Amino acid sequence: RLSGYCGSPWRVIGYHVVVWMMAGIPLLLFRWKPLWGVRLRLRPCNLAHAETLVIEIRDKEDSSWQLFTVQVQRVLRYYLFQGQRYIWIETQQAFYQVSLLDHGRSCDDVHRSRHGLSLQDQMVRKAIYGPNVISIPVKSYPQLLVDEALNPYYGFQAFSIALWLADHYYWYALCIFLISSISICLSLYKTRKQSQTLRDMVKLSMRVCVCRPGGEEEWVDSSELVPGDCLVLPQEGGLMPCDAALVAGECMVNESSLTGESIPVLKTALPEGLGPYCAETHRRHTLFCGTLILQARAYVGPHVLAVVTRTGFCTAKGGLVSSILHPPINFKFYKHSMKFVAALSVLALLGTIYSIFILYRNRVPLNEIVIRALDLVTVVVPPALPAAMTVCTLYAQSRLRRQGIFCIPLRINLGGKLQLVCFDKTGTLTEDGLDVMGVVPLKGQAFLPLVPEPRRLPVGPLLRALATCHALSRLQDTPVGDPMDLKMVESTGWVLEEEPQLQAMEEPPVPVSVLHRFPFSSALQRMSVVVAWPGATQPEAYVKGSPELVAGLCNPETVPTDFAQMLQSYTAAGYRVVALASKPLPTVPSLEAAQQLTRDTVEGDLSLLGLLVMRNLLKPQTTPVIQALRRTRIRAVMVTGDNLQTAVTVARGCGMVAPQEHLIIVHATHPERGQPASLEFEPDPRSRHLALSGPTFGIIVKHFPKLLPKVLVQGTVFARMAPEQKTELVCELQKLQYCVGMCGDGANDCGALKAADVGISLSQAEASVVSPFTSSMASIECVPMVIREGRCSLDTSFSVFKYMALYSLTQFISVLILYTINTNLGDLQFLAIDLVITTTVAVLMSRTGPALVLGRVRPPGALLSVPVLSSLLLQMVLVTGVQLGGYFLTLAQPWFVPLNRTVAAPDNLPNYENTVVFSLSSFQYLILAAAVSKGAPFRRPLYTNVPFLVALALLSSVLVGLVLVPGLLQGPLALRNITDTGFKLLLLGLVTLNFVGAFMLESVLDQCLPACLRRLRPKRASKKRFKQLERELAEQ
Ligand SMILES: Nc1ncnc2c1ncn2[C@@H]1O[C@H](COP(=O)(O)OP(=O)(O)OP(=O)(O)O)[C@@H](O)[C@H]1O
Ligand SMILES: [Mg+2]
Repeated sequence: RLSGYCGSPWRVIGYHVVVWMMAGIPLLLFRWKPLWGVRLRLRPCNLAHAETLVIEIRDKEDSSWQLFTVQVQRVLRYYLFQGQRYIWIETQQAFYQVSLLDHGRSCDDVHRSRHGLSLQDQMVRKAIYGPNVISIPVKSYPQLLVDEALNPYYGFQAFSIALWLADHYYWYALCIFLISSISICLSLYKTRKQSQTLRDMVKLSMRVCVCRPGGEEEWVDSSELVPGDCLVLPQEGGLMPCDAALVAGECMVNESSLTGESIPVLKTALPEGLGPYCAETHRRHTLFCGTLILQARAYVGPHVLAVVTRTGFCTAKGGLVSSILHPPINFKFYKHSMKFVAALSVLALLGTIYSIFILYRNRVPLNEIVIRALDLVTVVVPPALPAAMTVCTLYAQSRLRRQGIFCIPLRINLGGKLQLVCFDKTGTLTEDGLDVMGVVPLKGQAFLPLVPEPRRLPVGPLLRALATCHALSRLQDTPVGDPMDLKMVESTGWVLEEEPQLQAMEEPPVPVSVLHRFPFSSALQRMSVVVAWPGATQPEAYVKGSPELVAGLCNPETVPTDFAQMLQSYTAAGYRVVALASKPLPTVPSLEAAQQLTRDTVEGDLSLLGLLVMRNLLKPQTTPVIQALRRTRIRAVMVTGDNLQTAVTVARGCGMVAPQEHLIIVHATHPERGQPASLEFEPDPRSRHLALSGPTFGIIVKHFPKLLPKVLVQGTVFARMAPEQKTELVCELQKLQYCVGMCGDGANDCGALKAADVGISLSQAEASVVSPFTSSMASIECVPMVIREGRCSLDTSFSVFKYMALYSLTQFISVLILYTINTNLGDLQFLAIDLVITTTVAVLMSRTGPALVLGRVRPPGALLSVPVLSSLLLQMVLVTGVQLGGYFLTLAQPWFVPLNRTVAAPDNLPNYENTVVFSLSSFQYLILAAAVSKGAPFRRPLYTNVPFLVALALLSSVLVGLVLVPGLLQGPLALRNITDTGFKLLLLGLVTLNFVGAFMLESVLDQCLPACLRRLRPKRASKKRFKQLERELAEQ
């Protein structure tokens, strides 16, 4: 983020204190456009060298913040923003972030020496970088509650409680207070739980060994570590206190908590004096914070030495934690409710205008008129609204946890509107285990193949190349490492034995030892090893890489002419194949290369030896999930780095690419490299599917920008994709306004997961920080679960909107109808209606889960859609008609009359007006809940969640019992009894008529009649995504 800054000290003690002693009212006003509010009161102008209050000025940012400056100990002026420290430097006369001496301005020589820091005073290093800990703040209950109890909604609720108390409506005020307290408790619990769960991810404290200049040693706590300090890895122990660079020795770590992959990763000592150092160059020579150490070996001497380079939030996990906690925006925002709220507000305004008009006709005193008029606007805003909403997210998260998906959440609703998904091939769409079908000897005989053979008999460079070209290690009493290396070593039958210090057991010629090793990285598809055995003239070198890459990394004469056909035959069958190569590596070059640690020299003029053939089968759950996802018109795309033929075969097996397919290849020598197209198996078939290679996608995006947009739309199989290209592909797809989610397993695609709208990890076992979503089950069947849960949550939220609006308007209309005559509902009646009937039903409404199968129809877009408003208005017409009919029916019977213009106060409540209206409205409050809560395409039937049905039945039974002329609970509580037996036959008949009419109307509106009418004359809507979608019609 880019932004300038400015600051100045406080205004000198004087008029400002006294003026904003009174000017505290505009606090709510300044919540919008806060820059002027801080310019007043606090901020004068000052030079940019003695600032205390520090504020930002935009360069690309749109928000605003103010910061506090602190000095310690040169007084070291500094300030912290978003967890990043900034320190004033005299030479530059500007604030500088704490990254000096890092990011390529220090070389491997000074870094290499950099020993023991110094027996210096603690001020210089500790103060600048601070304590080494990722401090997630904690707050006390009084400190926490003030952050949400000051919202304008709760201020208005307090105003209402004050208003009702002045009117002697004691009971209703208590109900409002209880509901507000419940809402506050729910929000506080949510915030506390989220903060606590995030805090657990941060590691705990411990103490390590740290050396000092000379020969001294120390046993200090981890909190005292600072950059430049050298520490010794303890007893091959556990977690890494902080990021550090390995200067001496070799070890391996488990980076599942940071990269999401549980496969052990080898690390090697940092080369000396090569050049400037950086995280990218340090990837295979550094240890990241929060990563376990499995085994460490002392190359030479009694210690394995690492040098700390980053501490606190600056560490690798610190940035991920900051990005987890601080956020920026989904860009699928929901700012569409303002106009619906305005539409509701205009009705409220006209209703209160009518109330104040008619209320004057009753000659009510000049003071009682205004309070009773204000009561209308007071009741329009529905209490418990925040409570019904904070609980929906809790329900969704709890249900997701129950199924083994651990979401970090605002993306629950986002995941329900996915339209394109990316998948990896190995591990994700297929089995992790690998079966070896043998090797193809190529070490002679006119370069001709010797036919595959699953053997271990012959002795030669190929056998020991297989036996030693790996990075296996012994943990406890079993080997651990890459499954592919384990399977290869199993085929040979050689056993890993417990300068080189690693050797193979089986000794047909003689036992073999490994002098040097180069670990793998996803950027380059190869690994190297230096091997020596007794009696050898000089050590040899063996490498293992992708067949295509190594085929071009060896002597051109050695590789056979028909290598392409040989590689295509096995790959086209669905096998996963590799290649092996070896180098004579003469004596002096062999000795110097290992000493100098230069990798380029070893991976030079090699000689191809053979190919390993592996069998990798699809997971049984892969095909049904893909078929179900694709049936609902959701695009599925394969992003893989494997060979293109194998990826195409797997995609065909998975069910993808049913119709014709085509290939685009890099075969062109012209400087622009015009890309030809070939039919996998002439006109331009618009039903074609496109498959691209890594370099092909890398050059097309560069040289043919305008051909790219209609290639991504049709691309299905991406092969030989580099780890950085996956993120590029994900970002490019989003430029088409796509909503892309990705499911990845390996560590190479960690960056792609972050870029995607929703990222799901399959092999991970906890709610880590790498991806927003983590799946404990190693299968792709979780994506449909996420999609269905998201759409169900969205539908539940819309239903909550509708029910809350209906209840608010119903209460408003009932109160106004009472106002038309001369009477008001009793305070106890309001307490009942609000606290019990509305709240218990609203809170329990969101319990029902998602449907068992996905549907073609997508969830609703916005509230302003004609069907929602039309249904609301029709339901209100029905409700008001029912209420007015019930009211008018009473006049037929001999019923006396209320003492209008005699008392005209809420003390004559024992009358026939409030009784019937209350009885009819109480039933409607429950009837409306069922009508709108009903669901099918996205939610399970209403009778699925037992508690909601039980509560509805209990409330309906209680109300019906009340109606059926009891001698109790109906007289003392401001209700009037009637001897005529019109309850069962007529009043309940009208209630049932309302019930059936509302449900029939809701069914009619649910059916496609309202939507089909809107289809005329055109169909296009105002949503901008349709503008990009229509381009597919022109592109196909
Ligand atoms: N020992 C090895 N270490 C690393 N990569 C290897 C090794 N042997 C072969 N490879 C090659 O790595 C190439 C691609 O690297 P990458 O890590 O992207 O493969 P991958 O992880 O199998 O891809 P995917 O995740 O799609 O399966 C593959 O062609 C594979 O043959
Ligand atoms: Mg994988």
